[PDB]
Amino acid sequence: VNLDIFSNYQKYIDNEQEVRENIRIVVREIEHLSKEAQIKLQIIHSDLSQISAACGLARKQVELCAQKYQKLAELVPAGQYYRYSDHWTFITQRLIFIIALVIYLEAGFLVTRETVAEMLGLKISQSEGFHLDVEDYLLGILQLASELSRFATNSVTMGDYERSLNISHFIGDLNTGFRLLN
Amino acid sequence: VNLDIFSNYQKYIDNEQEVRENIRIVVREIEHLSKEAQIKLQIIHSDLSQISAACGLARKQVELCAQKYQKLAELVPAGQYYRYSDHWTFITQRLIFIIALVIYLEAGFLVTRETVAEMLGLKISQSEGFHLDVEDYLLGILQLASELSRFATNSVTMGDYERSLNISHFIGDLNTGFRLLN
Amino acid sequence: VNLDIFSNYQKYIDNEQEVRENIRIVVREIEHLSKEAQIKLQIIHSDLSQISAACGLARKQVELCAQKYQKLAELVPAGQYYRYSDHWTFITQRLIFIIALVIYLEAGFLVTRETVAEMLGLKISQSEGFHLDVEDYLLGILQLASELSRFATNSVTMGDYERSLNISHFIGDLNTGFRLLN
Amino acid sequence: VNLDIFSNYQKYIDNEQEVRENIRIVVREIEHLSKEAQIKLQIIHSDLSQISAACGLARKQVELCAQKYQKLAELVPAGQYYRYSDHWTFITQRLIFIIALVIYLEAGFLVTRETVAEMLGLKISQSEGFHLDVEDYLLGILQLASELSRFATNSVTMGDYERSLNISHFIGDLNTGFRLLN
Repeated sequence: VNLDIFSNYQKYIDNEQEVRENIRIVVREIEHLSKEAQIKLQIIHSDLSQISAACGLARKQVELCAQKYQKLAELVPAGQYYRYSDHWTFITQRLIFIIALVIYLEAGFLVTRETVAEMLGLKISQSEGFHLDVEDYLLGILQLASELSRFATNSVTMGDYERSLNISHFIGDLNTGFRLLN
Repeated sequence: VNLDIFSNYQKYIDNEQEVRENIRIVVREIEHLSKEAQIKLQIIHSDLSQISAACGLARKQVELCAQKYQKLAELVPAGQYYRYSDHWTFITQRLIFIIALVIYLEAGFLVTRETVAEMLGLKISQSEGFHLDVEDYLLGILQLASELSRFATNSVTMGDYERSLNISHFIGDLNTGFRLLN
Repeated sequence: VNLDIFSNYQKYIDNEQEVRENIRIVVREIEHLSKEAQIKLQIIHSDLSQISAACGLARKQVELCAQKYQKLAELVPAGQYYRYSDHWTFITQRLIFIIALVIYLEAGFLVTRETVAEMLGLKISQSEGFHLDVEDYLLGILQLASELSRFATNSVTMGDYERSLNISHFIGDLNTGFRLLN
Repeated sequence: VNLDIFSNYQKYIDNEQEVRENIRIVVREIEHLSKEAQIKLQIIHSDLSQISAACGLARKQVELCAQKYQKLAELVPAGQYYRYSDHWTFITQRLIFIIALVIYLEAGFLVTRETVAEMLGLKISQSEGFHLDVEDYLLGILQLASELSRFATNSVTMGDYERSLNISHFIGDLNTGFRLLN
């Protein structure tokens, strides 16, 4: 029954505290930066002309927090990504989403994971460094379908019927895409 | 410490297990008749010509479980509707949904709470008898707007571009309706 | 699609926000008077001589919020007790607990539901008026058995071996009481 | 919009399925084995003489599933413990608990993490192999306090007062132990 065995877990528990503390800080920047991209991209729902303006704005915020993922990547020790990966999972997914929509609005195709990683400045695999997880990518893409679902509908409201129709096609391919999996 | 205020609670906790249980049996059937109505309504996504036949069979279930909500209404005592409502909330919502989908397919307008009641054999207000809550109505409709979002897409996949565009107008208007609520 | 069944629901959803909100204000105070009663009852763990003084101050809060359950009872309409009970369940349970701890410290026997009512200014049964549910009583007691488990230990830490042994007899009997329930 | 990008995630999603599948199988053995240790150790609450019999029984089950953790440890790839660590976290914690109680019943002191690891045949650190996590250890020990809380009380019921008193002392040291942390 030694307090001695609780004594030297005073230093571990204390240091883990402070690791999780800094991870939480950098992660909360990226949240804030992201959020302002996400808010601007909202305008597509009401002013159609604004797309180019919002995509350039989004694009710039992404690059602003590709830098933060650099700082984050060095606070994560060794091979212990999935110990803390909880703290940046949601954020990463919203970003995948943002990029995917930006690239759809620009060129009308689905961004590959590789590119999302490249734009964010992260790796394609576990091995060579702080990476971008397939499940995250897939879940971000999944948000996309739901967002364009809304956009297909506001396009009819803003009487751009032809566009609304295309959106629908694309969402169709995402759904077939997903059923390949289930 | 008296082992008797405990003896006179096991006779209550027993009695309650029975009420709660009989409530469960009835719902489990409503649970079952609706799932079959909803499973048939599935087809509208793949073979547009089945709409009529599907709407027939849905409308037949709905009334076959307006009857079950009968037996259910005579198992809830006094004014304890809300003490057990947890047991049939989600079930009711899905029905509102089915009915609402059904009338939409048929006449292309949004059902009123007032009718979903009539069709089910429930009262509009608490007073009168077993009733249909305004909150459960709106989440029923919230669900429809999501299911229509899907159909509007699959409509593009089956090449009924004209129809897809209509569903969107409607979804469009439902959103205006919800916005007016916060 | 009618934007008016939506206009006549915002007047309901408003009215409900108000009921729900005023229910919240009253509880938040009961929430506050109890936490202070419970925060004082803390001392029994560290300085056994304070028991009397603590029990005094607890018994003073309890009655100071038998009054608040007054104002609360005139905000719940009709027989919608269970529609809102979610707002005061956890609060009530902690009170039952405090009172039950209080009478135990004083006379060393288990209070009956019947008294916790009287002390609070609630009725035994649904009929009569705003009431004290049998389930909330038992979880109140379940809590006491956990809090006594602690005290029984701290009693060993302050060297009142005789007392520690008594608390255990009591906890012992409460378990027999609960076992008789499943 | 390529199905081609969903096509080659057919093989990853498929392989991860099957990894998680086998991890889930070995993990479910250890659950079953554990459980029967946990069930036998229950007798301490009623027949005091049985301790030696239960501790030997527990001890044998532990060694039986130190072997399974061997099989599990090779199904976990590379440095990806914390990817799957969710599947065996609870199980590990119950085991720490079991060992800790077995060693308390035998010799009356608190098992160090090192020993629990040694008995289970796992490592003390991240680095040199499949390991036993400090937080798990700590949470298992935490179960212990709650279990002995019950045991302190049944000892009074079986009129072994002197023992009940010791238990309480020990629980006291666990609590002081924990507050060093909070």
